[PDB]
Amino acid sequence: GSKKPVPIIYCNRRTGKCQRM
Amino acid sequence: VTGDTDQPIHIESDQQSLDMQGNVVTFTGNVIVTQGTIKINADKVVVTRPGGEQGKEVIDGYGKPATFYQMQDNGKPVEGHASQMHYELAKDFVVLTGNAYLQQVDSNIKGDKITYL
Repeated sequence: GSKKPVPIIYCNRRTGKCQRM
Repeated sequence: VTGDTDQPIHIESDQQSLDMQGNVVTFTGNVIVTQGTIKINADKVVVTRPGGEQGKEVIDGYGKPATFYQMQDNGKPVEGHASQMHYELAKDFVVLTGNAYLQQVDSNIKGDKITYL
């Protein structure tokens, strides 16, 4: 199997910020 | 959208509780996991990460009926719902639990305890 992931980003509605893992 | 899964997943939550090491990122308080045109709605999502590898954690969320809604880009609207939802970049298997009903364009996987062979 081939693994092709993506940069998963955590977003917070409270502060309005998105921090990529 | 062209390719949803080809785009970076966005976990929209009100509470971002990130462990200092990064062992676990707790998402609570109505979580909206959106991927392209797909919109998943849960209440509690637990993303665990040993620390280091990024792009493949484990989308494990439950609580509110996790619906699998998608805008009809093909004219056909996607609909789904369960008590627990699971998605992974490597493990391409939607493991749902509790009143699990999911169909892609016409069908997909439905039951309650979604288990494979």
